[PDB]
Amino acid sequence: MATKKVHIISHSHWDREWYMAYEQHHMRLINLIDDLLEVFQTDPDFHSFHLDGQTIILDDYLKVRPEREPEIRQAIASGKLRIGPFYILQDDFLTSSESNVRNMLIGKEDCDRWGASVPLGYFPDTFGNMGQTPQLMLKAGLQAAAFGRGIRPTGFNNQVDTSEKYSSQFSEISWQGPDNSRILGLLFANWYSNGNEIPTTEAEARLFWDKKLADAERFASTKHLLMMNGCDHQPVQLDVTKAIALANQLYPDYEFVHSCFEDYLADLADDLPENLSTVQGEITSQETDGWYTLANTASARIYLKQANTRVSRQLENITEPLAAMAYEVTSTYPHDQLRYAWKTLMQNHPHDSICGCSVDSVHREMMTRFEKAYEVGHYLAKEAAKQIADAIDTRDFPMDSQPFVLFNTSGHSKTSVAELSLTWKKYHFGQRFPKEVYQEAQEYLARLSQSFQIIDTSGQVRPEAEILGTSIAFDYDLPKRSFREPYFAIKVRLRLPITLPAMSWKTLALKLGNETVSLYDDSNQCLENGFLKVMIQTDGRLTITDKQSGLIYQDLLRFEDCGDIGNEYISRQPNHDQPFYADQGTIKLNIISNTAQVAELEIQQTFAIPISADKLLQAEMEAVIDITERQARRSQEKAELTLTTLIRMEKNNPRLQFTTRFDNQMTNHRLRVLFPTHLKTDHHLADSIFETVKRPNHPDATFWKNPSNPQHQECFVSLFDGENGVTIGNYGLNEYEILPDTNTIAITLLRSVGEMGDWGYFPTPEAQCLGKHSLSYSFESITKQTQFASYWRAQEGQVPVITTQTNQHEGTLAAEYSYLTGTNDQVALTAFKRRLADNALITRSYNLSNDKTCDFSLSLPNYNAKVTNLLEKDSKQSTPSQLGKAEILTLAWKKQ
Amino acid sequence: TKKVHIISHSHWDREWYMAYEQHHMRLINLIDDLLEVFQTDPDFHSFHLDGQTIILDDYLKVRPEREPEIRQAIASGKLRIGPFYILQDDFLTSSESNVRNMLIGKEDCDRWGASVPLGYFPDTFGNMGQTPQLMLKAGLQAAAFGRGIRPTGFNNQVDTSEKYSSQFSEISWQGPDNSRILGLLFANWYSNGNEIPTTEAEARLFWDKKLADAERFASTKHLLMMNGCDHQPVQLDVTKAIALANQLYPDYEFVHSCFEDYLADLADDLPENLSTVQGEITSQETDGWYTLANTASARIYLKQANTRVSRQLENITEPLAAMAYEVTSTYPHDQLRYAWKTLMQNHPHDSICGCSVDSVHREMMTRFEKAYEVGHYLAKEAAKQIADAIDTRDFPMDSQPFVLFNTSGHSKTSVAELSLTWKKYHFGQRFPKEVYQEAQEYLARLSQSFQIIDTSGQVRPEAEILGTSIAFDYDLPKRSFREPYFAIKVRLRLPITLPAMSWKTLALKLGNESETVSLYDDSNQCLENGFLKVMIQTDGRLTITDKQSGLIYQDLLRFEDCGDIGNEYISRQPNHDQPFYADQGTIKLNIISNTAQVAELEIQQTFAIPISADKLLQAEMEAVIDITERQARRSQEKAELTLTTLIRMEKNNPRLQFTTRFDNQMTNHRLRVLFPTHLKTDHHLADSIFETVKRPNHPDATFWKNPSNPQHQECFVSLFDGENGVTIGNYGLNEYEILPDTNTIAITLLRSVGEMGDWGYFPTPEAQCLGKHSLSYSFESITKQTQFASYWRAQEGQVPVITTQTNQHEGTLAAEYSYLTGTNDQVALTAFKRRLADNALITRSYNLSNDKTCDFSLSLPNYNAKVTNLLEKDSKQSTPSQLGKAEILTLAWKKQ
Ligand SMILES: O[C@H]1[C@H]2[C@H](O)CCCN2C[C@H]1O
Ligand SMILES: O[C@H]1[C@H]2[C@H](O)CCCN2C[C@H]1O
Ligand SMILES: [Zn+2]
Ligand SMILES: [Zn+2]
Repeated sequence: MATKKVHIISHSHWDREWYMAYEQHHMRLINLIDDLLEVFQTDPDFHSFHLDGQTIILDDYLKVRPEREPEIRQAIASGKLRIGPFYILQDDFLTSSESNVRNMLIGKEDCDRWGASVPLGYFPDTFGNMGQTPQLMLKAGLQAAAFGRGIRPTGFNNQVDTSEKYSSQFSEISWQGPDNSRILGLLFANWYSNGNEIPTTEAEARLFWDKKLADAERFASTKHLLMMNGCDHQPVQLDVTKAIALANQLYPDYEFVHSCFEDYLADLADDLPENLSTVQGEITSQETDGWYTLANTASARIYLKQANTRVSRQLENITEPLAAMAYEVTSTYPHDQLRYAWKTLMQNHPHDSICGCSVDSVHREMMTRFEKAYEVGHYLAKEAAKQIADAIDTRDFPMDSQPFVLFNTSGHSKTSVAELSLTWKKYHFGQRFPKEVYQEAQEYLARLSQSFQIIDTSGQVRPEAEILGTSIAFDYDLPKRSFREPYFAIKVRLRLPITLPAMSWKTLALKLGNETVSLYDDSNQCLENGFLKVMIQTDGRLTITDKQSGLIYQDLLRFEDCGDIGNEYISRQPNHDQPFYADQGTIKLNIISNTAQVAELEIQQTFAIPISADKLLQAEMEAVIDITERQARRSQEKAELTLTTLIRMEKNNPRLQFTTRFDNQMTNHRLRVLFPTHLKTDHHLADSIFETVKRPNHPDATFWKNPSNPQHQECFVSLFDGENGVTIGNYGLNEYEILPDTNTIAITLLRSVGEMGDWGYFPTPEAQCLGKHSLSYSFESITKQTQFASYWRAQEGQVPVITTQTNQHEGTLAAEYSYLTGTNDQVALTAFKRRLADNALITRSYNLSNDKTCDFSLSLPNYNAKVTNLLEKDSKQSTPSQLGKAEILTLAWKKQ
Repeated sequence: TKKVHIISHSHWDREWYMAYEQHHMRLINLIDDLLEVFQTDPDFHSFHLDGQTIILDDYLKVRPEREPEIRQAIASGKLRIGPFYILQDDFLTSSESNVRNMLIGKEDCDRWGASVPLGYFPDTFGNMGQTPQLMLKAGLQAAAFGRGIRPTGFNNQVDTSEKYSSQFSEISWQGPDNSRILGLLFANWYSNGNEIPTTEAEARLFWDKKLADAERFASTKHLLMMNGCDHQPVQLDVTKAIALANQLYPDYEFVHSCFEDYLADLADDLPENLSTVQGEITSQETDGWYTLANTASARIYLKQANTRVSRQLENITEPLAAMAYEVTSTYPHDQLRYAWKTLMQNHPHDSICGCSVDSVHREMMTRFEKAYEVGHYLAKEAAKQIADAIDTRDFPMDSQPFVLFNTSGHSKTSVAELSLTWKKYHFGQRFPKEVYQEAQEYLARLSQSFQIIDTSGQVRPEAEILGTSIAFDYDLPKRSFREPYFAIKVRLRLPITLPAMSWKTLALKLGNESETVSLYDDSNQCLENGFLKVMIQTDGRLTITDKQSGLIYQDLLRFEDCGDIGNEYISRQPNHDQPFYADQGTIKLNIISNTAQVAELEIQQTFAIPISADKLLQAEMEAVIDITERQARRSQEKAELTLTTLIRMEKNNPRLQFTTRFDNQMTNHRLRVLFPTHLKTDHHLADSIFETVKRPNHPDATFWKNPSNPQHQECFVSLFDGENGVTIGNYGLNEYEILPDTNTIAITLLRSVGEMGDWGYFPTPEAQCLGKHSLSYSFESITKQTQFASYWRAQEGQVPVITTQTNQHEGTLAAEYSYLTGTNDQVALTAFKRRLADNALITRSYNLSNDKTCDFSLSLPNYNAKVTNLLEKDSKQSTPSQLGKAEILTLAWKKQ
């Protein structure tokens, strides 16, 4: 008799931490799971509960109630708890590429431990969805994803629009990625609360269902209607069975059933039509007014994004590759510790956490977690490096010298001027008064008449090296098999120009021995190497001439300070807000260093800016006035802000490095650095999750009302006209904007606000980011031939050369070694790790281009590869010789 | 003829000179090595795991799949665990904390299936006088410890004059209640047997000394060789070393042993000839430089935080949940265990002492916040659960009921500071601005005055309405979605006396709108109530007259700033250091409030102090110069420091409250507040662990070389001449000193230093405690008749009145109820909780006097008591009617 099937999926959308401290949310999670296990006993008809796609919920429950593991396990075995397949619900754009994979890796592992998994990608609330979601789902064994933002459902009764890229006829779509992967897209057309708090009395039930059924039927491509029975931190509906029974009694034409996503997916498999509308690539709310995309979360609490970048690089690009190589020597690899580090890092990856859009105490807690994960990574990295160095045959170095090993742990050649600190001698305390040992060390340094030099395996001096100084520093060793050993160390501080092949080490040595145009021209205020001529203008901005293309760019590196009367989600400049520019202040130049190899120049600007917003903003936040209606302005009172930017140019390096430093003592404002390119193109390229995504330089004027168009980036953003362009790299600076009049790249360096935003008034004075800041970003001028290299440089430039010391000894390893070969500028390396099951060396690479294929020729000598999925499960598929556009390739290498 | 017990161990400081995770990873290596050596060397007897069960939790957080292996190793005796959870600082943790360490430790040990029957205090900086009672009433007949007892040979005659010298390495330790335990002194430190050699020449050199070192103090033929040290790796070849020792010494029987076997052998052979040590062991008979007592003022913010969480759990969360159980039949055991483990992760000595590096203490702050929020959530729940079940129908429907709780063990008299929600204007589906405008209109229209009423509808005239406002707030219902609203808030102060562990229900209502002499006289500059006349001098110091005894104290409340060129363990005032005094600067008075019930007055002093230490300090720290040799001095450059002290006097309160506020921007200094008493007495009384310990006002002139004598306190310190005295209360201000020439009580408010100290140079810039501070402390003038009341006042004053609102409803509970009776001034209440096994209500009380017995009449209506030990296990013993001197009594109450 019934022609519709109404699926009721009981769920709770459980943001780990948000408007309250984690523990406040945590204790309410205990109540939820408690109510669930109790209801599973009292009401046998209660079908299942969907645990928000995140396995961390189970961990968080057991941390309080570990003795309830068997009851949890049984509930999962019978299907009453529906778990996974992710560990946390991330922000896509603000976590690293690898982090998006490791969320699935760890989630799957947790699911395997429990014995079940929901086969649905879960992005119910994500502030924009990465373009690579289809490939990431498929290659993690998932055929569908559910999401809530950025697609406007148009009626079935209205004719479709082909001009509108981000509209869909039905609540079900076909999502295609840049690599041509396709998945089922499941859109919460009526939000994930459409079936929240179903009534149990007739009159209320009728009013509820008359609306809800019509709202669902309007968008559904099939007879299966999706009713989501929950909301944010919603307690479980304990009388849902009775509510379903009433619904069935009132609407004989509708089959109301307590359901789960797996069953809903299976019913859609039978009845889904062939005319589903297609969505292409990233979904970032392009076709909206642009005021509620929440993209400004990218610049909320930038210090968080910086910490996240620090730890992500540490785990992905230092610790894992080092431990991956050390395995060849130790036959062991720290899986448990790495899992502990990744879990700790990813507790910062739920969207309200990483987005910086929670309360003050939440973000203070994240900082602790960042520190904890980093320390673990850092311990493991130092261990791996010593293990490798200890196995190197270092006997080409005379007894008078102190060997040390440098590592490039990135996937392309690394050319830099390495900044090093080496221990030359150790003066052990033993049983003596430390002051007397200190005096010995001082006396040694005073007797010293020789100069330090660096030598290679063939006894040749590296004349390019520069010794900066010697000093005495307390230090200590912590042996594996005995007590701590304190000592005063003679330390030699030096810089070393070096080019290290991809995934390589080279051993050199420090010794005593006997013992070119500077990059900066002092009379001309000019930095110049083989690639660039950088003139420092009297106002402090830069005129950069590319010495190979010939193109001149004036007025680069402009600092802009604007009011911000918004919140942690959304930036708003006040009415008739005029920018303050640092170049209009007082400018001082300072040479930090200047040689033929490296020059470091400081540009200091002092300019007065408003100290805060005026007294009106406080009244406007307290009353929860929408940010678009606010009449508050910047205060009339001003204070001097001093910006120092250190410019590092290196001799053989096309990438120009900047570090901008200041003490922020001002509230409700935003600081950006600007690079006007004036390049002739209507699009730009941005570093996204496993892709260089093409975006228009103008937002869509049909829909867009926000004067601003902030966008997300990982390591770089770029403009290219077909022959020439500019790549701006960053480190934890995830918000950029393109200013279309001039094609200016604007990088957000600081955003200070005083409140969370969203549903209420939640004061967050710490969101003002008072205190010292230091932001790193770079400029590179590009041609067709260097475009891709500029991309990997911005990526791998985030990772320092690693250094470790060891003595003269026999070893099984060569002094100079490349772990891999066959690198392509167009192929990025993001993972170099080992697999838990059998210790296979897992690599992951992706095509830096969305347009065209390239040759793939990655090779690890002594190893054979086979293709795996993102979760490191072998597939039958054979190793490709080429990457498809936007292909992500994961490989397991086994020692031959 | 001699038996040498080799106990392998590692002294594992959870976090110290490195970040926790750095130590954590090395712990994984320790346990890995142990499990491995259990498999490869069958002769390896056991390993003593530093007396702390947290080690096992920490290991399993990284390697959870190794739980079976751990359990097997524990079952066979190869791992010796517990009996504590952590190794605390005795003095710097709460009284209850010292019990809970054993409670949780026991629970952990019971779960694992074995326990070492030895209290473990290997490195504690001072041992609490109540150690024997605490050990016996926890099922322990012995404690091991390392500090504060000087062993004199059996060759030298035993000196009766020296309280803290022992003839042997074994003592009888006698508590203030006459409890005796076996004291096991590490006479040669817990490293005496570290790194035993495996070669003949080294072994003989080693054992000739070590055996003679032990034989010199051993009362029996049993020699204690502790095979380990701080963070010592396990000695993998110890079996070999023990076999070599046996081949070399036919006269000696070297065995790989454990503490249990060692104690069992001791019980046989111990002579009745052992020295007795009485009370606390704090290194009273040393030079006084290496007591490490100044750990009490290292990073005072930590101690404040610890106090906040300690009061939250002990005196708010548990007392409310214990009562709420009557209604819900449930009590949050798991949540509380989680709260306590989190809190106690901050209780290892190097943690709470603030003698670690900066990152360790940043992590502690997160842990404090986490523990606090769990407790705070549970308290608000319990209060709500109770209030929701009170019969509140006696109040009119146009009124707003609220319940006030006193959760302390005595009568609480204060002026409660309250903020009540009068009306809720819910957001519903409207724009917040419209709803806000409604709330503003209500207040604009409002013509009546707010009043407080009791059950009989009678107005409380002493209540003062301070003001009304609009504030965003929200409710989080148990069974539905969040509910935002704008609340009309009434801010008011309410004088009230609540009996011990009781509640009272009042109500807020509107109604129609004397004869009051204000507490402060603006002409006299005088604060005056029934108890004290407080004259503020022109220099800002205080002249307080006790209106009862007639005694006058001049020049009270002096602020003294001194140099500190020491470290986190030890304070050192530079050579010829001349203190700067706030009264010698610029003084300002500001009235904050002044009524018949309450007066709040602010004394502001602005004075110039040195901004730092001179440049020589840096050199001295770097070279690791001992603090007693440092020639560093305060800098010549000074800055202005502004202290604001808020004095609060209440009409019926004899205790005068102070809150000193300032922004610390100067380094290497100490700030104290002094109370000169000039009382004729040679001893003082300090709040210690379950005791009011008697201490001399003078350090021991025979031994003491340190110009200072800093001591530890919990909630108060007091001077009494036999008829009159002074009690100074504090909140997290755990360091005090008595200045003997004037009998001045000095409370340390700030101690700022730049390094950790101990075995090397570890810079700790955050130990300078830069930023905003707020320190709370109290003054009471006492007589014989009010002495003990001042102690529980200072204890219970740390705990606020709890407030919770509820609507008009029927209910099982009375509107006004006392949960206990039979309170006595001499009897403190420290625990009011429930017991896991059967939800029996657990009370703990102690005698506030070490001298005299007192009547004990504690009674819980509807309940019957039986005596338990500290760990809540029933004994056959019957409920005493008197408390013995310094007795701690734990009771379990069941409903009748
Ligand atoms: O994550 C929370 C919130 C985001 O912070 C902003 C948009 C709405 N979301 C609902 C909550 O789950
Ligand atoms: O706790 C460490 C340290 C203390 O912090 C101070 C002196 C004794 N040391 C032993 C170590 O374990
Ligand atoms: Zn969310
Ligand atoms: Zn220690």
